[PDB]
Amino acid sequence: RVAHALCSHVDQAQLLHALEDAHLPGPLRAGYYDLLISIHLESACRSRRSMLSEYIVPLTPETRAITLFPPGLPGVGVTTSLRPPHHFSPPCFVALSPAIPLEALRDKALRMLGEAVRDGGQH
Amino acid sequence: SIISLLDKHGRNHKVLDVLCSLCVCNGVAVRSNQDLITENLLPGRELLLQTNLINYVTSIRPNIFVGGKWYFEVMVDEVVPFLTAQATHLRVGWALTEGYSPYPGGGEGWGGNGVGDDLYSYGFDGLHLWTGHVARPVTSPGQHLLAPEDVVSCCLDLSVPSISFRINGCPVQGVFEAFNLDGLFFPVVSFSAGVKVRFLLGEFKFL
Amino acid sequence: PTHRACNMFLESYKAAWILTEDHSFEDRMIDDLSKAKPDPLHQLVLHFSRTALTEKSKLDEDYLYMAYADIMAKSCEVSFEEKEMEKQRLLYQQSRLHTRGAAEMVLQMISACKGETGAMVSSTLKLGISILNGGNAEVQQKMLDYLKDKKEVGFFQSIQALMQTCSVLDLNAFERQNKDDEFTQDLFRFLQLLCEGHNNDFQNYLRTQTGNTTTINIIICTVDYLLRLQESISDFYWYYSGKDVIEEQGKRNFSKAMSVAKQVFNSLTEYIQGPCTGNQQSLAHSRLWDAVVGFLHVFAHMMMKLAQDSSQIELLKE
Amino acid sequence: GVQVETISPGDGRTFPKRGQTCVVHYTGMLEDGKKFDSSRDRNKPFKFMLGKQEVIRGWEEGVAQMSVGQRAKLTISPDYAYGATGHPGIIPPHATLVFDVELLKLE
Amino acid sequence: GLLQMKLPESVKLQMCNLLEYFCDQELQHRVESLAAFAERYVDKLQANQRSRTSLSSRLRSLLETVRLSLQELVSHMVVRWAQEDYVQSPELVRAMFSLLHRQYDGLGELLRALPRAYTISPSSVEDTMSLLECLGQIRSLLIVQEENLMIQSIGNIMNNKVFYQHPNLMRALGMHETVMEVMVNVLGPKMVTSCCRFLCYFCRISRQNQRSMFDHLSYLLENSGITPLDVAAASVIDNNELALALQEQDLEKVVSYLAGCGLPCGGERYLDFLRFAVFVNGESVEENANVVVRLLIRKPEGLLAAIEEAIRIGHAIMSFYAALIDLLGRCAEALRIRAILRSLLDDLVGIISLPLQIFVPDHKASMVLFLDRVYNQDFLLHVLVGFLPDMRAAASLTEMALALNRYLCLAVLPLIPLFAGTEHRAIMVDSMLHTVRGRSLTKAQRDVIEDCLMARPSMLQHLLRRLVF
Repeated sequence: RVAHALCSHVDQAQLLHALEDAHLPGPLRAGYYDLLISIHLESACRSRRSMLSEYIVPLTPETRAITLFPPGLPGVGVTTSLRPPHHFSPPCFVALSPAIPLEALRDKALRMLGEAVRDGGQH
Repeated sequence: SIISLLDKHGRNHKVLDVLCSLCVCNGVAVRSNQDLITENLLPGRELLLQTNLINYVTSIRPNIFVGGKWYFEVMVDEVVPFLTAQATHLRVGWALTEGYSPYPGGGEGWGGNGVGDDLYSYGFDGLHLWTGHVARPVTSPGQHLLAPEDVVSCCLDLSVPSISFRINGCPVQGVFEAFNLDGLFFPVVSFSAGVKVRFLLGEFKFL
Repeated sequence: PTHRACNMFLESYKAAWILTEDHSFEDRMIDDLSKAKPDPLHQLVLHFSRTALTEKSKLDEDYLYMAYADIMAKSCEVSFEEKEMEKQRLLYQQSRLHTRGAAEMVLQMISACKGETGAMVSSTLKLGISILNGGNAEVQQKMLDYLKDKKEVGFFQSIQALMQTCSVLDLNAFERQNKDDEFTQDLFRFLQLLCEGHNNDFQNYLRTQTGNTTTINIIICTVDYLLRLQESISDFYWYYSGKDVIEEQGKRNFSKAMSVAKQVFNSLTEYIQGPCTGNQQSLAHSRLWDAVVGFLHVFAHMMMKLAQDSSQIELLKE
Repeated sequence: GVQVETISPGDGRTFPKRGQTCVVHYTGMLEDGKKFDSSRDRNKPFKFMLGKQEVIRGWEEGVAQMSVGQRAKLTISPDYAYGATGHPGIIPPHATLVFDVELLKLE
Repeated sequence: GLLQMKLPESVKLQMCNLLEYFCDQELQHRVESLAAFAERYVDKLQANQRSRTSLSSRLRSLLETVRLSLQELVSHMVVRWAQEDYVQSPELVRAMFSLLHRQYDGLGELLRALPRAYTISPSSVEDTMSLLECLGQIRSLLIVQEENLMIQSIGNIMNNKVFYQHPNLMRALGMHETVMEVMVNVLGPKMVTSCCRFLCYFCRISRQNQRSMFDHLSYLLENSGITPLDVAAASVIDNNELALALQEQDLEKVVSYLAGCGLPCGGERYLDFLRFAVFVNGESVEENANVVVRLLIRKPEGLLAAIEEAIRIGHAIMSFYAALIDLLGRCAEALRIRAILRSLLDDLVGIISLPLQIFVPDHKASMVLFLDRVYNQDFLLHVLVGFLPDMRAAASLTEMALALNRYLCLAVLPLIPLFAGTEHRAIMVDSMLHTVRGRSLTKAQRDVIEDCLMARPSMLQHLLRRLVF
């Protein structure tokens, strides 16, 4: 409920624009990012650490035939285990867990990665 | 009392380190006091520095500064009001070279045109004006905003600054009066976004 | 039962049939930490040492550390010359850590253990065993130097309160158990390892702790442990002697207590084994002779009680 | 009390009615004129049933004034909004709200 | 490439963390393939199960495969980090070698990983997942309005049917330890009590959990100095096997709590625990009971006056002296000290107080059991006076009417001159008329046939004359 307040007050999109430029000074950026996590991502993840740690699994049909080995790769989308979905209602200032863009955002950050790598390797 | 201390001391970063220290314990936190920090801060706006964003603003002028009565025409070829988060800028008004030096990179409370005491301006809903970027809401005779239609037009009497904007042949009521004639006056048309405007001058319409 | 059972399959699979052989990896891992001024393994070592130096009053279980202590734990004329080459292969396995100054840190953690009886402490002690075995005096002297340069005080206290407590088979426990002492064994074997190679300077320093303003005689206390364990032995006699035959689990467990106690006696043997005349003075002031009597007693009768059966002598041997 | 004012006139006919899920863009600013919200910030339109009392009372009154395609500036009184309580962490107590609403479609 | 590229350290941290996600996923997928291997294996097992070992060799073919450039470049690059630097930032390094260890023994890492892994039925998944989310709520509360959300969790978890359906999961979750940590944290607030009754009911369901919390109970008792005690007894009573295992120190702390209380209800609760601490499912064990009995007298150091002043009417200290009798009653070389109970007949005439008695049921329920465990047919004729409350039996047709069904047990208990016996036997024939809960009344019929076995006989044949009516 506090975080929503901040969404009122710092604006996700503003930070999304803050993802881009190098011209943005270092630490301040670090704040905008950490806050971007903080305002949103942090809780889902907070729980998720433990949840993913739990390693509990069901007996859905995939799970009984998930298999594994080549005669090796990690980030497969099968797996499942369990782990609850994180809910996020958007901060709608009208009468918990604030929303953020999903795939858009990963695309952004991944774009930042590529931007990080293509010049970071050149150093 | 601590936030109030910060307000007593203006911009001291230390106090803030104090605050974040208040927020959180060894790992746990008192959520309530923090929410009090926010209600005492975030609604209060003014103590902590705060931020947002605009879109780039760009004024346009005819080459000639004025120092008799003059008249000019500004057809609105295009408006794209809501592209990007900002409502599109497109203020129009008179100005002079000392109290208005529009540098796009910020200055003044969130904009560029209409901000100067030396500048005089018009636009948007309810027509009216902006001086000091103050939105005095003098209602139009009827009405409309700025869309790719109106032949907005302006006049200024010599000596007396009896500016009054006109919405496509409909004057926007009584407007400006009594101002310094410190340096030559000139016409202005600020804009934002994907926008076009035509001058029926050299082609007159409404005089 | 279907899925109810499946968990039972998990846990069944977990058991010994999957507690696999592949444990050669550690050593090549240890070399991998020491390929390459300072070495990466050494960086690990100074890491943990840093982990140790900090105050926590109690201590972090830090699974990571016990784990690496386990990793480093992995280091083990036919009866002589082959024993020699193996002995020196072990000396390399021990020296390899010895370069790290590991002992320091281990001793440090152990000093930090204070009144703890944590599992990680076992990992440490076992690590100490991993390094000190074979009577590595050099390790003992560099340790000792760290014991005098730092004059830690609390290390010996750490051993002392532990030793003051540790664990004992007692009696009632069994009585209830019808229907860790091993740690002690291991601990005092560790202590024996402090003294092997007969460094009497170190043994006396354990006797009197001269660098520190404080003074402690550890060995007095281990004697005392021997006392109490002996008294366990004794009550084990005064119970079991009336029943002649002993069951099974009490037998093997009590036997394991005899491994412990034996180890204690051994540790003492190392304590005195050199020409330490002053330690012998300490034992002149020691209550040790009763400590001998009672074993003499309980064994003087119990060995006869175990002589009743040949099934019983696999214990009597002990 | 409430003083909502129209900005861009719409069809001028189909005002929101009972039960309709209004689809609108907007932004929220204070009497100060400082922003505290914007539908454009999320880019996504905001949708609300009318008469559901899910909104501040002034939004319930003023938006009903709006026509389809219309833009409108809302000068809702605090008494019709979060009011004396204020909005915890957001809107200070006794603050008139100022909105730049733009209805897209009644639903 | 990126990882291969040198950068300064502080990135190294994040990067290795990014990698930890990978290794973690590998461990996950591994658990999972293990589970598919399970479900694939169980089939032929059930075949041989209904057929009522040689096949096992085939699984060997897939068993070794389970063990394991990817992990290698990770280890190596870690080494490169550690090589060219003398890095500091212990935290960084800690992660480093954490990862590295995660690389070098994924076998054992798998092993420590297993316990928390657990299969679940596909039908039940929904409720489980929600429970996980609520559990994640409580874990959100791990770090702390205070007084309500937690209770929301509590109620929400009680609502779940999974809590019965998969006890092993609930043990696996370790959540008990969590919530208990919350409790401690509070104890360093009203909501606490329902939460505690939660953890209690949680403990109730199974021995493979009752063990677990049993391990916590001293720690719980340090806390019980301030009702956690309920949780303790719930953790002890059902299983004798660890009831044997209980420390003396639990108990010394329990009696330690019995100190300035007598200047009470907390004291009668301390008694209630130790009442539950021994008697267990069957006969109280000679083990625990002896160690209890050694210390019982030590902390107290005309009590019948306190008893009867109480019967006549505050209501706290009276039920301390009333519970204490049952406490001494349920407990029992042992023939040496078991006689000392009777010295410290310590009650004796207090038995006869039970006759005066007719709040109330605690008093009969304590003293009758005190009497049956330590104590002469004529002396029974002296006892003939529980018959008072048999006179009170018809009054039901109040704090009394419903009380008869537990008095239905208390009448049956003392199976272990003459015309007076015709009379109290005729009270029992009135209980036969009550027969003319209800299976406990059949046990009262057993008390009747036992009254025939027990035993001038002819006056019993007169009570059997009214009974012939």
